Amino acid sequence: APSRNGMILKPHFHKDWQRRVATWFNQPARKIRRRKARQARARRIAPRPAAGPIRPIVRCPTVRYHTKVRAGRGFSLEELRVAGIHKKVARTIGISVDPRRRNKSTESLQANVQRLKEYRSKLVLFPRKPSAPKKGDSSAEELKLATQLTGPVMPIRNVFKKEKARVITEEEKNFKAFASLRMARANARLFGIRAKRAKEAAEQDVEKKK
Amino acid sequence: QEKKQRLLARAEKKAAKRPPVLRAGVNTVTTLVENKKAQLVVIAHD
Amino acid sequence: PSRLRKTRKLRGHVSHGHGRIGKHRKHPGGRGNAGGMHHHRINFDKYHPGYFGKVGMRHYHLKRNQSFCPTVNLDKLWTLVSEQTRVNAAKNKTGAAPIIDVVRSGYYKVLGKGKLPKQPVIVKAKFFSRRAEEKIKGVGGACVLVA
Amino acid sequence: ALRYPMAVGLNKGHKVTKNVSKPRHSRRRGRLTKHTKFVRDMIREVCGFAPYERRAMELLKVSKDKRALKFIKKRVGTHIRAKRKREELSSVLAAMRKAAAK
Amino acid sequence: KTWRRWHRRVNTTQKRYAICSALAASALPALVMSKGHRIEEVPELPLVVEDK
Amino acid sequence: GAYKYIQELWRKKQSDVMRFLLRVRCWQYRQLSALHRAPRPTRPDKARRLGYKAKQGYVIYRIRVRRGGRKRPVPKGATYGKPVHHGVNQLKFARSLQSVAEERAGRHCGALRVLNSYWVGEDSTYKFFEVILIDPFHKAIRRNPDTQWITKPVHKHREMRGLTSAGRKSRGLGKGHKFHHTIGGSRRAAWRRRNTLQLHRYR
RNA sequence: GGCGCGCCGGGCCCGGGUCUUCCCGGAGUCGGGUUGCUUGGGAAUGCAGCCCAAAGCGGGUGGUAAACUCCAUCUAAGGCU
RNA sequence: CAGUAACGGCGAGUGAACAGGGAAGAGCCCAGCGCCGAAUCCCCGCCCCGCGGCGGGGCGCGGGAAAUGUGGCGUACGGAAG
Ligand SMILES: [Mg+2]
Ligand SMILES: [Mg+2]
Ligand SMILES: [Mg+2]
Ligand SMILES: [Mg+2]
Ligand SMILES: [Mg+2]
Ligand SMILES: [Mg+2]
Ligand SMILES: [Mg+2]
Ligand SMILES: [Mg+2]
Ligand SMILES: [Mg+2]
Ligand SMILES: [Mg+2]
Ligand SMILES: [Mg+2]
Ligand SMILES: [Mg+2]
Ligand SMILES: [Mg+2]
Ligand SMILES: [Mg+2]
Ligand SMILES: [Mg+2]
Ligand SMILES: [Mg+2]
Ligand SMILES: [Mg+2]
Ligand SMILES: [Mg+2]
Ligand SMILES: [Mg+2]
Ligand SMILES: [Mg+2]
Ligand SMILES: [Mg+2]
Ligand SMILES: [Mg+2]
Ligand SMILES: [Mg+2]
Ligand SMILES: [Mg+2]
Repeated sequence: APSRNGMILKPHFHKDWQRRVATWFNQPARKIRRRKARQARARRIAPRPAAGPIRPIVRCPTVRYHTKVRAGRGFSLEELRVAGIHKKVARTIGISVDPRRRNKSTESLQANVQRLKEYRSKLVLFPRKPSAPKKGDSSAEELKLATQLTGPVMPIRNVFKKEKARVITEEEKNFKAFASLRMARANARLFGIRAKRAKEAAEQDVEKKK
Repeated sequence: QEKKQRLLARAEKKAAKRPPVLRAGVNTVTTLVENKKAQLVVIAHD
Repeated sequence: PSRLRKTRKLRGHVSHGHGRIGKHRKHPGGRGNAGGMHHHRINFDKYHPGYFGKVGMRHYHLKRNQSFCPTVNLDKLWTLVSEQTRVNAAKNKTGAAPIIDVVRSGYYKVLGKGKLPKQPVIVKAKFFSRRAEEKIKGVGGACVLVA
Repeated sequence: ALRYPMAVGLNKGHKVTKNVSKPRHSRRRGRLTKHTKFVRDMIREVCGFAPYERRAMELLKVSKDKRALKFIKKRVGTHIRAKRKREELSSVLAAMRKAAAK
Repeated sequence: KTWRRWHRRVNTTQKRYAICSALAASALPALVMSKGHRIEEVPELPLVVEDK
Repeated sequence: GAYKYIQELWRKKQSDVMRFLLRVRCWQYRQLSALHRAPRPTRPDKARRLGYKAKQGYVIYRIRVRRGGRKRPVPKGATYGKPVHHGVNQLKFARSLQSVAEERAGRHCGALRVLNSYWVGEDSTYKFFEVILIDPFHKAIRRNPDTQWITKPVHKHREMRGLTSAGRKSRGLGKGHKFHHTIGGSRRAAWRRRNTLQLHRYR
């Protein structure tokens, strides 16, 4: 029984909603429990990075977000192989791997290969038994100065290159951008049916040149 | 126990050629049949 | 606060703000938005026109990410870049023209609404409008496409 | 003229340099290895054909390709599986004709 | 019920406006004695002690 | 290896070799009883690819689920209510007869654990399924590391939580866009996550 | 109780790169018809009964049924965490 | 995301997912294809040790399981041999 003027609406309370209501009074108890667990884990993996493994530059999928770079899941096998890192040694020295990632470009692959080489420059690998160092172990000067870095290890921020102020060529001042957009729209829309009409026209050229 | 005497033989012989045999089992038999390393195949009927 | 509401002033008054003749019964016109075609016809004609019925094509698996293309105007095109780029471009006599990347700001399409100040520009957008492009050209400037 | 990279059009998209790696080893599944072809031809020489495909081989022997295709399309499923099974029965029946030839 | 809206949120600049008014009215000696603090022998009212 | 030939031979089922074999097996299985132990699997290759390693402690049963749909267990006609729920005769049951087979096999043997199961025969009025069963308190099972996962209390009566493959096929799960009404742990967990007000502290 | 450390008895005698030759996959299941339930899933999203019931450059997915033709993407019908 | 796409005497009502940000984060093993003299597993008896999660080592011309297939390498991220 609605009043004079006002938004008619569909409230989804026609079910029994009071029996299933999740209230958040343990929100700060949950936050304290999580940060107690985070401090306990971050001190039990004692010099290792608190954030976990390293995760690659990877680019968000869709049309809304492909200008943005995120931190992804794990380094691809192609990336690990170009960086020389064995796919089972990476998870031990602290590198996240997923086998599912493709590589369809070269710019992203070289970005991740550079990131892996930068990580292998930065990390301090302690010896396996401390009294007996080995060849692939970092030196005792920086074994003493190694510690936990907080935050994501080598954080990923979205850097935008700056293009300085050019003068404008008259080719740039005579590029017709709106007509070029609409003409590309029309060509990509009518590409197929023009192909079949060229097919039928050439076939009629066939049937009455033969 | 024949393999046990053979292993004791080579053990104390080192501390001091295999003969041809049947090959049982339908898996091993059909593998060497389809690789043609057999010469006769006896097949149980039941 | 229930200190300030209406049910305090309505103590003693027998009907509590809902009349003696027509009482406060439970649901006299149906639950919710009921009786749309039948007996609230005048409300749904006088206040929500166009409500009943279908119009247009059904798109099944819709994705706002596919249909995403936000807009900037020429009136706020110069907001996107700092003030010292404007005053260096006006101060400059060598004819060098600054490059406004609108996709870095996050707007895919340049529309042309307002006056644009008389400085040569290079607007590096994804899509353009005809009036946005021709106002950029008439000021002097270029329209660069980036996919 | 200037060809800018455009969001629409027939060659739309940001231009990136497509590298060429070998395709992943999940992709080769069901490529016919010669050993499984040998096993499968041995099994067919043991056990022979089904009744619906025998009746389809009678229709293909009388060369009624349309009713043979409609028959296999009903009694198998999709039209793609119908075409594939009709053409392997045509190959089987041609091999039988050549076996009767020489 | 338990799902009464017990908690209220305040805008951050309102909270900071309030913290600045609370600090700035703790220097005006009329506004501290009216709050009631027996204060007449304090040497100056923005009272600063050396951080020893 | 022989098992490739055995699986292609079992694949060809209207071949008259396999029609003769499945017919004579189905005759014998109808002459036998409903829930009886088989001494060794009838399809060793299918058993081995479903989990059976022929060692001590694995048991094959051979069980007979009666074939058909599911008419509604109500008195004479008489579902007392609205005409949507009037129907009794043409109703179908949510779980496969293979899962019902594993269910009553693992009910009849409660000391054992249903690994998986497979098909052996059918006729008009019965279907026959052979069920693979692991005895968890045997030490050839309990000392082997990659099969002592079955000996834990979480895996108690898999066939009744619906966790074997014949039970997982009836819960409507798996990756995809086809399986949106199970995202979460299950279908009920999907529904329960969707139909709750998350009334926050600060709203 | 666990993290520290020593001694005995016992296990394993393990790896990586390149080149050459081999080898590679889960069936009354997939899928189709029909019927009933369920789904926001609409010429049928999922589940099940009955009937048909495969393939191997195959097969599934590519939110409007179907044919043709390119592409893209995974590898089902086994299992643990 | 979204009371959206969609469903619904398209009436009342119903109604997800992708993408993005976070909590957390971990991967793996078979069957098959194979190659290794079944190289494998259980149980009984004795000797030593330890024993209130019956376990470690040795000896049994001790008994079974298993070729209708156990163990070792190997699983789609390919893998094996030389
Ligand atoms: Mg009123
Ligand atoms: Mg009054
Ligand atoms: Mg009133
Ligand atoms: Mg009254
Ligand atoms: Mg009234
Ligand atoms: Mg009246
Ligand atoms: Mg009311
Ligand atoms: Mg009326
Ligand atoms: Mg009703
Ligand atoms: Mg299914
Ligand atoms: Mg029902
Ligand atoms: Mg149901
Ligand atoms: Mg319904
Ligand atoms: Mg698998
Ligand atoms: Mg799986
Ligand atoms: Mg599980
Ligand atoms: Mg909104
Ligand atoms: Mg109506
Ligand atoms: Mg509902
Ligand atoms: Mg998401
Ligand atoms: Mg985090
Ligand atoms: Mg293994
Ligand atoms: Mg083996
Ligand atoms: Mg896989």
